[PDB]
Amino acid sequence: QPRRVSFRGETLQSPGYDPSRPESFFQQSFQRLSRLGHGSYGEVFKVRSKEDGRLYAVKRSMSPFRGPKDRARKLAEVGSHEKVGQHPCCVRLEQAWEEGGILYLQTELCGPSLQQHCEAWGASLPEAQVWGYLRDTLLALAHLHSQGLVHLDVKPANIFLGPRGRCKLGDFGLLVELGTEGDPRYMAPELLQGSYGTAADVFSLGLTILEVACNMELPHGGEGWQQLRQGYLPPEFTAGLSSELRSVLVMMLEPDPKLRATAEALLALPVLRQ
Amino acid sequence: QPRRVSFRGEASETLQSPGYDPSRPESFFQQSFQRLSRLGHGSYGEVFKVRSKEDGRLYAVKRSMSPFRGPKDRARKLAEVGSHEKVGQHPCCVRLEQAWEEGGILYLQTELCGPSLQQHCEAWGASLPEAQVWGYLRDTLLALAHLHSQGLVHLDVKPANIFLGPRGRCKLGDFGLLVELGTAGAGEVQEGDPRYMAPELLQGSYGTAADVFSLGLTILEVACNMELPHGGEGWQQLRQGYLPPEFTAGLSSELRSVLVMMLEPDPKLRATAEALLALPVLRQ
Amino acid sequence: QPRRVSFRGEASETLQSPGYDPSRPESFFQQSFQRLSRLGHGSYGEVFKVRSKEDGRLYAVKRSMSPFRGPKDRARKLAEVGSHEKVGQHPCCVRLEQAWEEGGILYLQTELCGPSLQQHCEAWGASLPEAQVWGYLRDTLLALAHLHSQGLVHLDVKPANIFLGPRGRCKLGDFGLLVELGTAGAGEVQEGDPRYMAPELLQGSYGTAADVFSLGLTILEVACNMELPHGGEGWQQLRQGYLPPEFTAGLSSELRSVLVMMLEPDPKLRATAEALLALPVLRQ
Amino acid sequence: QPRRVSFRGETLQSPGYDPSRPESFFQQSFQRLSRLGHGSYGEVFKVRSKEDGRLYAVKRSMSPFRGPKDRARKLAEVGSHEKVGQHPCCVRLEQAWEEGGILYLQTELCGPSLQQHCEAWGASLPEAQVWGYLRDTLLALAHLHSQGLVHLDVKPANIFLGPRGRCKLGDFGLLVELGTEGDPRYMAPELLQGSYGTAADVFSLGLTILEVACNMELPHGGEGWQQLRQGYLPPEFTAGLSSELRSVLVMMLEPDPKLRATAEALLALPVLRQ
Amino acid sequence: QPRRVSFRGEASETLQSPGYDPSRPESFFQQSFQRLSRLGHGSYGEVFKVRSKEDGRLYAVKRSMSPFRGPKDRARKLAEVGSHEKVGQHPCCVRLEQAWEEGGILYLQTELCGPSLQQHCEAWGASLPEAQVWGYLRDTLLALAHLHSQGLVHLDVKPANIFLGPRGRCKLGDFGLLVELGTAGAGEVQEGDPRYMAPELLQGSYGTAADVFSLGLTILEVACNMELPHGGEGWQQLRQGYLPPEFTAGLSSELRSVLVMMLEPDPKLRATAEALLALPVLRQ
Amino acid sequence: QPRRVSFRGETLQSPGYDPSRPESFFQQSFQRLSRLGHGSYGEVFKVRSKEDGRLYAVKRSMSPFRGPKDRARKLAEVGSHEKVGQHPCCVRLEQAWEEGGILYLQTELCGPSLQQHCEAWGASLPEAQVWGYLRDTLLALAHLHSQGLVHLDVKPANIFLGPRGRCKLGDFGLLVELGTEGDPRYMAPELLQGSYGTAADVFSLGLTILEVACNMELPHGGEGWQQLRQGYLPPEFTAGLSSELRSVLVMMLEPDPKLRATAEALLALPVLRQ
Ligand SMILES: Cc1ncc(-c2cc3cc(-c4c(C)ccc(O)c4C)cnc3[nH]2)cn1
Ligand SMILES: Cc1ncc(-c2cc3cc(-c4c(C)ccc(O)c4C)cnc3[nH]2)cn1
Ligand SMILES: Cc1ncc(-c2cc3cc(-c4c(C)ccc(O)c4C)cnc3[nH]2)cn1
Ligand SMILES: Cc1ncc(-c2cc3cc(-c4c(C)ccc(O)c4C)cnc3[nH]2)cn1
Ligand SMILES: Cc1ncc(-c2cc3cc(-c4c(C)ccc(O)c4C)cnc3[nH]2)cn1
Ligand SMILES: Cc1ncc(-c2cc3cc(-c4c(C)ccc(O)c4C)cnc3[nH]2)cn1
Ligand SMILES: [Cl-]
Ligand SMILES: [Cl-]
Ligand SMILES: [Cl-]
Repeated sequence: QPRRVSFRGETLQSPGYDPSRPESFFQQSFQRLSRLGHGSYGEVFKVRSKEDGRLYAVKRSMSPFRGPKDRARKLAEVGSHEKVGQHPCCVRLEQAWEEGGILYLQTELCGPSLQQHCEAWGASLPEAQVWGYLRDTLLALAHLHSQGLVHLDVKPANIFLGPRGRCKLGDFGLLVELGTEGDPRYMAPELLQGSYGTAADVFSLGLTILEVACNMELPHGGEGWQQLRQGYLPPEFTAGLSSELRSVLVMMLEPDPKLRATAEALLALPVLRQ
Repeated sequence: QPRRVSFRGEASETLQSPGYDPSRPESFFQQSFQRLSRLGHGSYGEVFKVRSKEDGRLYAVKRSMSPFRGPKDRARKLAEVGSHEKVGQHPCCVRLEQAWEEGGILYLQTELCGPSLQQHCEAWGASLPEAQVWGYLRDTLLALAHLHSQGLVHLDVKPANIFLGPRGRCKLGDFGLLVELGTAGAGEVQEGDPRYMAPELLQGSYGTAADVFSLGLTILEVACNMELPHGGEGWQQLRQGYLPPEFTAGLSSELRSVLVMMLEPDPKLRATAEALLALPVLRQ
Repeated sequence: QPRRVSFRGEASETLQSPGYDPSRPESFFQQSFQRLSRLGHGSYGEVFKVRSKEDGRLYAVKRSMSPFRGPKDRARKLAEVGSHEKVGQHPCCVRLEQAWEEGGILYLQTELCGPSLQQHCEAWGASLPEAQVWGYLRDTLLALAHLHSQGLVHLDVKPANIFLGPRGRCKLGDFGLLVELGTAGAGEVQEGDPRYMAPELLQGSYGTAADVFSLGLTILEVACNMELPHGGEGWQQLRQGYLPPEFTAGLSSELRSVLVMMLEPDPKLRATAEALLALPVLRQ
Repeated sequence: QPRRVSFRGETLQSPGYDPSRPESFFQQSFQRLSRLGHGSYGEVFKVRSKEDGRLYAVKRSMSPFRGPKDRARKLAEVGSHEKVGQHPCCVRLEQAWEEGGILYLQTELCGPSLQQHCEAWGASLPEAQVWGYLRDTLLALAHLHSQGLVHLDVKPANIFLGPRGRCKLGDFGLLVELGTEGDPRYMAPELLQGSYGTAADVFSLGLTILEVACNMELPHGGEGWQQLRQGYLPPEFTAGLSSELRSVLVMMLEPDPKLRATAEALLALPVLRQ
Repeated sequence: QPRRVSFRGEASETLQSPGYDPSRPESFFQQSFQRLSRLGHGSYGEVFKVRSKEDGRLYAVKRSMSPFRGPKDRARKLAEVGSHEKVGQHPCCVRLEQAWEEGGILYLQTELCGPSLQQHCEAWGASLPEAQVWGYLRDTLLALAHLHSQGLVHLDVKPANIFLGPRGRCKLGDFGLLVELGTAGAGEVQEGDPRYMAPELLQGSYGTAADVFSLGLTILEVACNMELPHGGEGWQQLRQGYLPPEFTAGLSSELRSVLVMMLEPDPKLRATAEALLALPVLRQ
Repeated sequence: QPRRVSFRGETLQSPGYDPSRPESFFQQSFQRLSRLGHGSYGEVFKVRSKEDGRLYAVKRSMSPFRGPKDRARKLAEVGSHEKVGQHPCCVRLEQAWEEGGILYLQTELCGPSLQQHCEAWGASLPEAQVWGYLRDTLLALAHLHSQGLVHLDVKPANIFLGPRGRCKLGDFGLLVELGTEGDPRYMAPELLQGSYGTAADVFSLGLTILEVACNMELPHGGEGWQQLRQGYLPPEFTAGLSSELRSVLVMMLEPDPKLRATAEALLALPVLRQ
């Protein structure tokens, strides 16, 4: 039966929903409009709430909980998302629940990922658009880092467009509360030395941005991959970009964490206000 | 500098080849192979089609993206070699020539295989000759009978991890999740694929039978040209041994009939590779 | 028309006998056997004492009531053949001569056995010679040692599924629930008998030891001429290794003593057939 | 501890019952008078409620729940029984509960099964008695079928006499709600073709009745078994029966489901009113 | 009077020795051995250093405090003999010469071993030569490879149950909790030690890998001269594969590196003895 | 999350304790002052309640519940301790709870065990001290036996000094309610014959006392061990003891349970009042 899942400690009710009928709460409480993703995790659906008639995205897990490591891992993501709270540059969880060991996360409906969007574009992607996504994501970072949180998976796949283009940060499954693994492609190098902080996310975002700005897939290994983490920009990757944008990325990809700019620090720069 | 990675180890762990000079700054992989193409790229790193400068033969070499990111990462990467080795040579199992590390980077050199079943069957329509399927079925069953006889379970049987070999013979690959039954213990499989998972895994315990289901689904998927259910009702039905007519139709009663045996929800009633390979429709 | 059912299969699956003409409308079973008596009837169908017209020898043939009612039904029925075959020949295990199907009807032909222990001991009072028991004990232990050595577990050990053979030698039968450990995986046994079940089965996981308990109870039941508890307090006590005096009394300290070893609640401390058959009171 | 089991979504209380004492709720809340059955499932007891001093039958499961398939299967039977509701020709569940993974169903005390009763009789069983059992069971069927339910196990073992002989239908463990296996002896033939409906139960009842009317055990296989499912009455099985009764059974055993009479249709016939 | 206890049994169960006269009221143990010292005393009873009057050789004889206190007690005591026997002879496994009972008292005669690792390393400081450790590591790994090859799991691997042998060779002992995988079934280990327990045991199921973790911790403990966490945060960290710097430091990267492989939380990724003994640092 | 564990059938609250913080209830609700024991079971800590600022001892289990046999066995001890109730010669449980499958028992802080204390003494242990411990423990026994309870593990390890020396009986994990194993060293002989009662505990206490009085470790086997259970006092073990004390122990170590004195009977003797 449906149980609200929240770390702000719990039954659910809605129009369209009759506990005695066989169909699930999800099945009964929403119209399914499209499938926005699918893979290991399950499926993401475009849904209209029969409660309010508003659009949302719901994430359904594929199989029931396989055990505690599956359950714990799955439920961590809610705990995380909640700890983030409401921010206009961070994907918003309306509510979560389980029914038959299946986990559903109800969020604000976001548009495509930056990866999808920039892919659909050519390399003719306006540097304007980029700056917007940059500021927009730094704001998301600035918000998380100030709360003592590191996302650890900052990449175009995990960043979605809102209505009016404002880009928001999502997939908080790998988010950690400092004190209490991520994509090797966007991995910060301090991580290889067992050391991490908020800096990590800034590096990843540096690369998130370099990738979409250049419309060049980032190296999957070899010398290419090392160079970036020794703060070397390939001229192959720095053409068609404003001396302004390039200089910023240099400061985001500074190999020394202790020397790498902050989100707040970056959002202080003239090019990154308004 | 290049350390051989093997659990059948030897006091010959320094690596040598034609075209390789240690005093040159290039890596062994850069010096020792001609990269002819890239066959894959993802989280794991990259796979290249390469010519050996030593023996001039063609291979696949999987190179890991970053160095070892940590103890778990190192263990996970090395476990694949350990597994791949436990399998041994079988004509229906991807052969590993050798594995080595250099500055924390794991390289696996295997025989060069064609594309995965996923790719191959994607590339066919539902025009896929049911004949080819039986081939794939038999060829993978043989691989399993070989693994299962040796008390090994793969736990990642799927069209993605099944590659086409010399002529038509399809090879079972990606021994990342393979376990030796009795070593680990039948417990929760964390990093498994739920799309192909056997029902008994949801209750924690498993056996070889697990792989037979997974192959059931693997074959069903490619046989139908249908993507398998990613959750909800559809997904549970297959693990309660219901064949939703949308799939079962288009497939000879003969083929239809077998998959049933493979998809029996009860591991204890589910056919073995040994047993299935005894049926006439799957011999020679 | 008659298709042989075997998982040691062959390209000789069409069936032939003296007295069998394919062009006659009678079934192979009707044509090929003289039915001398009916030894059983229930849900499963029927068992007949029959003379082979081929070799004139006496057998038991179990014929299934209906055709295959569905995929589960077909699988369940065929799994018994598969199991019965995995057992092999042992003087203390019911021998299968052959299995076949015809219009969806499964027939199992075994050696002709006498009545089950249940029947035989029912028919005795508590006048049952304790001597006979040891025989049954030893004879069934041998059967288990044979199964367990081969990594097989029966999971349906009970006086109902134990039949008397040529002279006195009691045979273990009904391999319907038998599993190959490592194939299925130690998980919930759905269609088991709780009256003889080992405690460890309530916690999902099991081993060969399971059968030893079941035989513990099997022997206890017939040794006492007492029906075993069908639930409540009485039932839990046996699986917490308490011997309620109402049973333990009337049985030689020697016999009493052994059943204890067999009924140890902890599979990890419970005796093996191998080990028990080493004790002097159970040799030759 | 005792938990009410009901799909009409739950603690229990009674005289004789002290939560602090070791003995179970069942042990404490009833006197045990006889054992009415025993087998795979556990035991059925004749009980006097210490609450009301009224007679009931309680069904105790033998072992604790062996796992989810055991628990689910066991609990299905309650769900089923509830969905049936109160009918004078259907066995009545007072309440169900579990305590230490043991499942108890409390029903109205029924007399013996038709199988027991007709066995205890000879073949001298009045055709009168039969008609009563026939009408009585059709009523049970008529009630279930109108609610969209198929019993799937309609046989003399699963039909009990009430006080004043009125025969009631029981064992709803195999009952299914159309939309959302049975005895081969009483199995309808459409079932062999993957097709089922309410008709199934009518066929089974046709055979339930043929059996007790003839005091002949029904074929366990061979040609005997097939014939019936090709609508052939053996003259061995149709002697000593009224042309009336025989004709009815013909209509109940019509091999084509789409051609087989309904409970309502049958209860409309002159011989089957009063 | 003295009955030999063996599950490789024989029709020679009455016991005889030089210095033993049955008609004397003294026990066999009192008559047949010279007690030279007491090597242990606890709940179990007592262990003595003894000279055989038969063969004049030195042994350890463990004598049980009371007679058999009950069926569980008898079973528990006899299971150790049964296990100790299943192990067989291995130079790195404590050898049992014989076991016998007399008036309900179980005696186990083994080779005479030196002190346990616990004692030996207690008696050293952190001045313990890391060299000795590798020896102990390798020597115990060999013991496990021997057990694991034979489908046996010890489930009580710890410095207490590891004794020093002829010269330096450390021997694995106390086979009280040892189980034969497939006999019992992977289920809850009641009388286990949580201080050395592998994580997978908390989820009910296990394999040989269990012992490798336990040895991981065994070696970590003695390598550090640190007592292991008896609960709270500290205890869970080791079973989630975190090496709290307080331990990991002071140990060669080489040694540090290996323990990681042994302490991998995921049994399915955790190294085998076979595999570890292949690494150069652990050969000859 | 924290759940009160009691068989008097349950959330917990306290100062210092914030449900949202990561640290456990135990971690948050107490200061840890010393570790009083450690072994198989886990650890015993000297704690100051942040609630009341009073001293207690808490017993933490080492690993989460390993399964039902581990959980049941662990929880039995609470059930037991509760059934004992409040007595000045019996260790007092304030409360118990679990959090993350870890079990905590909160008791009155006791001083060292008799084993510890008498060990720390020589054999110069005043016979006075002994008598006090004897009476004090008989009172504990008298209380338990009158309630139909046998402790089954009566030894110097399981008996602690209170403030003002009054010795109290603890570790009720092996306590049984007559109707509804112990240390072989202090084992009563009837036990070897499958028979037990309240007498058992009296024998064990007879030996508990003999041991500390003599400052001699009790035989671990051989003839030594049998003799005591055939009511034979070794002169090695009866020197330096008052004819009074010796005679008492004879009556406590009477091999025949049916002939062995009671706690009440013993507490009736002149030497054992005040
Ligand atoms: C073409 C196209 N493709 C995909 C999308 C899309 C994916 C998506 C995922 C979430 C989400 C959910 C649902 C749960 C947790 C969580 O962190 C997130 C980010 C929300 N909105 C989304 N929109 C839109 N358009
Ligand atoms: C179009 C196309 N796409 C992909 C391929 C291809 C991928 C591939 C991977 C391995 C391999 C490696 C390299 C390491 C470990 C391991 O388990 C395996 C299976 C071997 N042969 C391969 N061929 C060919 N053609
Ligand atoms: C009074 C009396 N009652 C019953 C018998 C009897 C039943 C019986 C069943 C089989 C058999 C069959 C036929 C198939 C599969 C299978 O596992 C088995 C054990 C073999 N021999 C039998 N003898 C004899 N006498
Ligand atoms: C000689 C004799 N033998 C047996 C009986 C008898 C069996 C019986 C079973 C139920 C019952 C129960 C208890 C639970 C669920 C359920 O569907 C049912 C039908 C109710 N009343 C019964 N009476 C009477 N007389
Ligand atoms: C200082 C000191 N302390 C302890 C010893 C010591 C204890 C010991 C126990 C056994 C033994 C026995 C006797 C029975 C069963 C069994 O598994 C074992 C391992 C064998 N050898 C031993 N040596 C030596 N020196
Ligand atoms: C030197 C020294 N060492 C140890 C102690 C000491 C141990 C101890 C154990 C409990 C206790 C607990 C905590 C739980 C359940 C239970 O039955 C009991 C008896 C209470 N108080 C104690 N004090 C004092 N001084
Ligand atoms: Cl793959
Ligand atoms: Cl049977
Ligand atoms: Cl030990």
